[PDB]
Amino acid sequence: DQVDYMDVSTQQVVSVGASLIPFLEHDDANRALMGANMQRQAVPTLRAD
Amino acid sequence: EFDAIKIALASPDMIRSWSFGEVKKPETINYRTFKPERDGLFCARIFGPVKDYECLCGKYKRLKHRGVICEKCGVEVTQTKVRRERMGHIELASPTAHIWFLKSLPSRIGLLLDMPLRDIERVLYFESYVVIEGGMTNLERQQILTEEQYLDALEEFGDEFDAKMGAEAIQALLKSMDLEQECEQLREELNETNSETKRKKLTKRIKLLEAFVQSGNKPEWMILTVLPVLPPDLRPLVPLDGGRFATSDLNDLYRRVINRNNRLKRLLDLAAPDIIVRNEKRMLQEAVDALLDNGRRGRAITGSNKRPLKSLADMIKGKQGRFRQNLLGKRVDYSGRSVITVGPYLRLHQCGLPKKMALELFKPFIYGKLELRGLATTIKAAKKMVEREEAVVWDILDEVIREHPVLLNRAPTLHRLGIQAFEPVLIEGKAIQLHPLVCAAYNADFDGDQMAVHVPLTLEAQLEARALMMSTNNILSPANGEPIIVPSQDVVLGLYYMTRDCVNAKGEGMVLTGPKEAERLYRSGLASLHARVKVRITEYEKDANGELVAKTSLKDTTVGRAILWMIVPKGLPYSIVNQALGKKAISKMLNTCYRILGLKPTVIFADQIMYTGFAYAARSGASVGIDDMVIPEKKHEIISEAEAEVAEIQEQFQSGLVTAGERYNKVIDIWAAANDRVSKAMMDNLQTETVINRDGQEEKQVSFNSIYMMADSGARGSAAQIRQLAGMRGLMAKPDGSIIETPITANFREGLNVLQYFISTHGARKGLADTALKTANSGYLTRRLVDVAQDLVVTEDDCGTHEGIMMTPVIEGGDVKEPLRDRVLGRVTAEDVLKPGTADILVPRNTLLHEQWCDLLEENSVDAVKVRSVVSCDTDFGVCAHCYGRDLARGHIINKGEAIGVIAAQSIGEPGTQLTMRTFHIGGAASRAAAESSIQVKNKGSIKLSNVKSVVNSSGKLVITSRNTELKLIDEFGRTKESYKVPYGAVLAKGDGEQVAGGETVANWDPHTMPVITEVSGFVRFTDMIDGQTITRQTDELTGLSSLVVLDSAERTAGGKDLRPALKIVDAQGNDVLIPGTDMPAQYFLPGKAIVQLEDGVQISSGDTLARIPQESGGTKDITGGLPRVADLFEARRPKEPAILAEISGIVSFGKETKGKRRLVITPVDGSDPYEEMIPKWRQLNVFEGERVERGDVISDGPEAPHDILRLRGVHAVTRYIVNEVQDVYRLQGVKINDKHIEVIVRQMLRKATIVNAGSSDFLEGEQVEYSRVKIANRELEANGKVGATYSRDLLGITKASLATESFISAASFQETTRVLTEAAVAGKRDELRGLKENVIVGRLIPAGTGYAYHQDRMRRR
RNA sequence: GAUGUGUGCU
DNA sequence: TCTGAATCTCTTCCAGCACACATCAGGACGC
DNA sequence: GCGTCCTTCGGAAGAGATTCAGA
Ligand SMILES: [Mg+2]
Ligand SMILES: [Zn+2]
Ligand SMILES: [Zn+2]
Repeated sequence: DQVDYMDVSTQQVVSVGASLIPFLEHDDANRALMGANMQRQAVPTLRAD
Repeated sequence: EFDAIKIALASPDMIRSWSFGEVKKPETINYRTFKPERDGLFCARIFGPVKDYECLCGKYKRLKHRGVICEKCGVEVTQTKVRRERMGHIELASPTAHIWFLKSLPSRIGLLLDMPLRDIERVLYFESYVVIEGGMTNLERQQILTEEQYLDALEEFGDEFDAKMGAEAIQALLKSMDLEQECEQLREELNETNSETKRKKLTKRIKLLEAFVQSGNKPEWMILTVLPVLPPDLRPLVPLDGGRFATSDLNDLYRRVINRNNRLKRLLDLAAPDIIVRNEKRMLQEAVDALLDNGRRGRAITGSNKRPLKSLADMIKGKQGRFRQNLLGKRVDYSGRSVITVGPYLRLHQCGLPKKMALELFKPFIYGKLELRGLATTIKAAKKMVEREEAVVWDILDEVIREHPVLLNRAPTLHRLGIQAFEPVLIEGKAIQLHPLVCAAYNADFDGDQMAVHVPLTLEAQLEARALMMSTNNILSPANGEPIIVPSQDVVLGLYYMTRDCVNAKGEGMVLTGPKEAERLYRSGLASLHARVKVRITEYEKDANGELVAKTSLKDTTVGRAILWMIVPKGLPYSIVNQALGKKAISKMLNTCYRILGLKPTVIFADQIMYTGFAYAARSGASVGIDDMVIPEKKHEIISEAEAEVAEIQEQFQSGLVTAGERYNKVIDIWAAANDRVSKAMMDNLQTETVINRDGQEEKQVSFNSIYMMADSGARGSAAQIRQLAGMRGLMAKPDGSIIETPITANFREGLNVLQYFISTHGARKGLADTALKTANSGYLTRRLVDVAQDLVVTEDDCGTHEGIMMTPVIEGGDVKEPLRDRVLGRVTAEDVLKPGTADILVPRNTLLHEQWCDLLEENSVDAVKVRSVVSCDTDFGVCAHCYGRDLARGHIINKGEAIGVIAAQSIGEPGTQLTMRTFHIGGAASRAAAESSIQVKNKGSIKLSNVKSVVNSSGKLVITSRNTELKLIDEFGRTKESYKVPYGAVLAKGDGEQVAGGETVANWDPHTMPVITEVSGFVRFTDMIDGQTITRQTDELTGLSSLVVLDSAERTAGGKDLRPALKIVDAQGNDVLIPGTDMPAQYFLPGKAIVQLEDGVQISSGDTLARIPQESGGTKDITGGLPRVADLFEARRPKEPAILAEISGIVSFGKETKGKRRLVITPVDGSDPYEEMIPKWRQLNVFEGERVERGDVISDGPEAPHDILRLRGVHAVTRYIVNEVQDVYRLQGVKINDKHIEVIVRQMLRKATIVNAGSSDFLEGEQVEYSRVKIANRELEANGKVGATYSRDLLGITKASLATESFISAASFQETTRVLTEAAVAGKRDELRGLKENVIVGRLIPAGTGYAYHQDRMRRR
């Protein structure tokens, strides 16, 4: 009864880069940071998959 | 060539002698056909020819006209590289003050003319006058006149007396001053005066005067008359794309100076008005100051877009100057750089160079052999052949790369194992394959890091790489004798899966005829690797004088251990593989192999271990799944218990039982206990959860779970990281160091909330910020440790001393952290140690005691060996081999000529850096203790309480009222086996000297809320505490009870600052009770933030709590929070509240009362008694009116400053204190460092010795001169009948002890280049090039290793 | 050559 | 009211190697 | 186009200058 608001979705705390990591709730947040940065660093391959 | 570097002030005549011309136009290259101007900053006539052996005008063009001077433009034809060797000068129209000798503190001009810096600064910048030659008036020789006072003195004293402003007046003051007469007048005044501040100021000015008069310097040389200019090739103008030119800063500053000088020169000829010419002189002064040291004045001038251009000092000082960027470390040819891969097929002396990189590194070597074999006739043909990469070039490369070791260096070269030499093995690729064993030494994984290749060129360099820097000769860490090429994280997993047993197999009851049979059965698939069979194994032993005698037996082993036995070299017992090998087990195996057999069998054993670990880790498929992280079935019950406890804690706190600084501590403690209980539950559910039949019924065994396998084997993981996977994650730590109030109750096998992840991010960002933002202040520590101990090398073999420090096992709160063996291994003893068969010697005096002697000492159970230390050595300029000990990288005594001061500094300085760059491997876990509250004695024995002042309890027991007490457990034999530090106000369930059963509590207390318990009984009066002024009080009117919290120095009023709240214990009749045995009333002070639950005038007993003091000790206790302490110990910072020690022994009594602070008089029984000490009212005194004290005994309590210890308890006490403190700090993190390095650093901290009396020597009264020189002079004088000079050792921090050395080059290259060079120029110091940094800067062989013999030959040659 | 930004491994 | 103690103010220090990109370099006014 | 020219803001420590107070 005391509540008066609620978060829209579970994705609203993370950014657009850290929200592309599957199973983010199981990684250590240092590994989440490194995964986000490395995912930003990827070069497009010959055939997209 | 040369043997010294002398620095001094530059006279104007000498500056003109340096100059080859006079720059007098502010014009660089004319932005045209690239030729210099007439007499600008670039000039062929002044500095040198632009083109090589070509005249500027176009008259002389070849070497056939060398040496002649042209006539059309007057430029001599010579080599064009003389443009960086011929300086110029600028004839300043007016004198200008040197900013280095004005605004560097203390100002040389300021304490040479005895004027304050403000007055001379206003005089120089034309804002006031100074009275030179006052004459027959009321004006002194240094008086400051403003404009109005100057006009008044002109109108009413318009005689020949003159008073000038600007640098001309200061130069007149300096030139008109006599130095010897002033020095003798100052000596007279110093002998007359008695105040210490005046004495110090006068002796500082006397020292400046003596430095000026002894050297060839003159006072008037600190005011510039001619300003030299840098040679043009050292300030080049590189043409960019187009007609523009590069933005040079020195050229801009020179142009500004020349513009101002020419404008002043023009105004001096046209008789400009006085204000204009004075303003122009001020502008010239500002321009020269900006040229010399920009930014030391008010505003640094900027070139473009608001950035200060660098002056002649900004490019000589700092991290980006000619000292730390181009002299102490340079860029090198024959070097390369690429990423690294594993290539585990290699050997310990091999690496993989890419085939296209070794061709470019060894290119001149290929040229030489191509010309030798005749395939080319010139260098260009061979160059083109190598460029084309023909089929014959690769064979030449193979021939030249055969036994030419290269140096592989990783980017942070923390310790000396970061540079190692490998024999290259050419590979096809672009990545440098690196042997998996040296990855621990390099601290190099294979996740994208690069290593640099360096090619030793000369024969001496190749042999230094093969005999010293070779990776084969680097199997022991130089910090501690533990091996450094240890199998890690895959070889240990292979050797742990191999050497293991489960109770079943393909064949278990079979009995084999040898290890070959076991390997044949495993490979043929007829027996599992974890069987329990009986193999017949022939192990050798060298118990004789080097003879291997075989002993064949039949041992109960496994198949895996029998297979592994085929690689163990002959000479080692079988009881090293007949167990479950982890990482420590095989590290010990390699260590004992090296200590028994030697180096070559150890290296071959390491290679074979790596091969058979990789093979049998591949053959196992030791994967990791999601079902391997078995969640315990009782975690949430432990969660519920702890949350109920926290709810009760909240209900107690809100009622008012505890404050908000104690709720934090208790909730952290209860959640840390719950986390440990959950971790224990999951570990018990993991380690033993393997119910397997014995071929009959069910049986228990150690689990084969993959997570538990790689956690127990020590491969990669621990209890923390594995706990966070299947137990609970726990509670995090903020970047500031504070622990998070709320814990995370989920692991990384279930999910995390949208909020628990947010909580974890605090610790996760703390871990990543800590590295990148606080490894700077740990690289700084090792830099200023290296720069203070760089010049310490082993220069002798034995000084012949019986002195040395005492070594005992360190038991300071638990079990034996380091036994005597670890603290005494490989160090030469100082006296014949006596076993408890006393009056008989056990070891001789000067024996380097190795592992056999350590075993002998432990057999007889010795508790104290007096060992020789570095700090107590008697050598001069270095240490002897016996006073240092073992090399710790090889199993022998330290060789003469070894740079031990750099090895010590690196060894101390890079566990901190490495472990602060690895704080995020635990994520962001709190890693704090559980705040143990009671003492549970595990062993059996009696108790001995040291330095205890205890009284009785209301129940009759003992309560401790002493600060530095220690509860030590002594067994039935008489040796100490356990020790504990009990705190103030802790009750005792048992006493001293009584035998305690093993496993019961003795001392109980509260981990927080230290009490102020009394020792007598009576009523208590609230003395000097009134509401609002010194106490914050709140009263519950329902109960009528008051709970006042005395404020700290922060919120206390300034008027009530002298009010001291305390509790006077009084009896019924208003009389002051007495402390038993003394006559002082029981007055007990209360510090800030203290709460008292008692009312005013309540009867009490003996030994009860009157007030409570919260502790608020909250920290993550990593190596990041915990290493400003090492910096404080090494810099010798005095603590906030020093413990008052006794300066002189004797009877202690009090004299006069309340001189603001209490007075204490110590009177000896025989000698003089002149000593009185001012004790502040802050701390009580542990001594009374009728006791006996010795020097070093503590009058008060608190942290000991490491200067009183030095000056009272001696050198051994202070070095032992520093060693113990640093060792405790490092050992808290698991760091293992031998104490030789800390002793070396302490010795380097102990090199200054203030003279007490001159004696027959030539030293002064209170001069601070090097201790080595004092010892040499005293030993030389005591040879004759003369009496030596008495001194007093000084302790300086690692910064001051490096900045106050005798060589100004090392001090200038370390820190404060301007301040060091200013003092060196004033004093006229002369460097002797004696250390290692000096010879590195100069460009010679260091007098440390292979250059030590050459330097000895050169020194004894002259 | 110096700045400014981004990045990699410690 | 002279001289240690305390406070105020100025100064110097803040890890290592490497890679990529762009921008600057007098720009205002006379000619 | 050629061409001569004239902001503030961290933070611990140490030294050296004032400034206090206290006998
Ligand atoms: Mg790495
Ligand atoms: Zn010429
Ligand atoms: Zn010695």
